[PDB]
Amino acid sequence: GELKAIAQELKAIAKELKAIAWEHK
Amino acid sequence: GELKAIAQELKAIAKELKAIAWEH
Amino acid sequence: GELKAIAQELKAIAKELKAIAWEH
Amino acid sequence: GELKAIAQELKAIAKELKAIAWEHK
Repeated sequence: GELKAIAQELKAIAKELKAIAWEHK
Repeated sequence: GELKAIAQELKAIAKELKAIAWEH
Repeated sequence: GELKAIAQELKAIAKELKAIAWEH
Repeated sequence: GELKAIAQELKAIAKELKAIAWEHK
């Protein structure tokens, strides 16, 4: 449970970092 | 640039944590 | 702003993973 | 071992995100 939830959270963070990278372009 | 590399690393880490979760 | 909030979250996650590592 | 190494890596990532946040200021 916990490690799968953390894994999903890291993917959510990764998606947001790509959004910020684009905003930064 | 670096933010997209960090994002790719975090996706790779997510994959590894799912594997560890099953072990556990 | 958001990058510093994400950094704080990642430090919190790091703390939790250390706890899980001991369990396992 | 592995989860402690990942934890250290997430702290390393967090430090770099703060560096990028500052560069963005």
